[PDB]
Amino acid sequence: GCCSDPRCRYRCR
Amino acid sequence: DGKYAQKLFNDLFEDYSNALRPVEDTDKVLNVTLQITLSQIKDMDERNQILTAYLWIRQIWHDAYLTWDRDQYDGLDSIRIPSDLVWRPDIVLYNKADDEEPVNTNVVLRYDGLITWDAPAITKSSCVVDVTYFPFDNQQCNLTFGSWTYNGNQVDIFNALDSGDLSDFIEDVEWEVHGMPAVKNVISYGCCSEPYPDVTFTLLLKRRSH
Ligand SMILES: *[C@@H]1O[C@H](CO)[C@@H](O)[C@H](O)[C@H]1NC(C)=O
Ligand SMILES: *[C@@H]1O[C@H](CO)[C@@H](O)[C@H](O)[C@H]1NC(C)=O
Repeated sequence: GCCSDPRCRYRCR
Repeated sequence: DGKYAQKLFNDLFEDYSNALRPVEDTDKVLNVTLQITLSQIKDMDERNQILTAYLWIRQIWHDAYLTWDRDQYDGLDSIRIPSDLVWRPDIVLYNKADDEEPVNTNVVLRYDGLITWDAPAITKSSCVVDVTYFPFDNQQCNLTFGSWTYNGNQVDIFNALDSGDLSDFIEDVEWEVHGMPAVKNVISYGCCSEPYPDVTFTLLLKRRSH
């Protein structure tokens, strides 16, 4: 998922 | 000659940040072509299902700020540069089983902004056994590469060749290399996420006959 992807991740926060 | 190589370097890096993705317009993508050379198989660990390999990673891209007019520099069209002086695309092995010394490397920067960067790497990554396909003693090892920070609208990665480069491979004692086909995967989450690309090399090993 997006939130276990370092390119995405700080964006579910 | 060397006289002008210093002048060009100074002129190029007088106002240059190696932390800024080198595109003229910020919503333009920066394309990177990646090529993996399999130097040798250091250790195929069957008990822990971990492959340790020596690779050369060749990355190619354009830097929009590192261009020059050749006739302004006694026709100099190319210079070697320590890789850490230029912005670099930040591509890493995603399926690192390894939990963890960095090495100085050199790029070749061409007058039109094209940067070629050969760099060595020692990767450790998980493998899956296959006993179904002939000769039923198989190791399938995926090497997936992608950017640590950038999405596909910022840095997009493309395979240089259909497969890894095995022209300089050192034959392993126990394992034969059946192929190393490469593919590109682009992943989008939900309806509307931006794209997330990677390139995956599938090292197919069959146990050597003896
Ligand atoms: C990136 O590559 C694609 C082809 O794969 C091309 O259509 C596009 O124009 C390129 N973009 C830049 C900024 O070079
Ligand atoms: C290895 O990578 C290939 C290419 O993307 C993929 O199709 C395959 O399912 C992967 N295998 C495993 C076990 O992850």
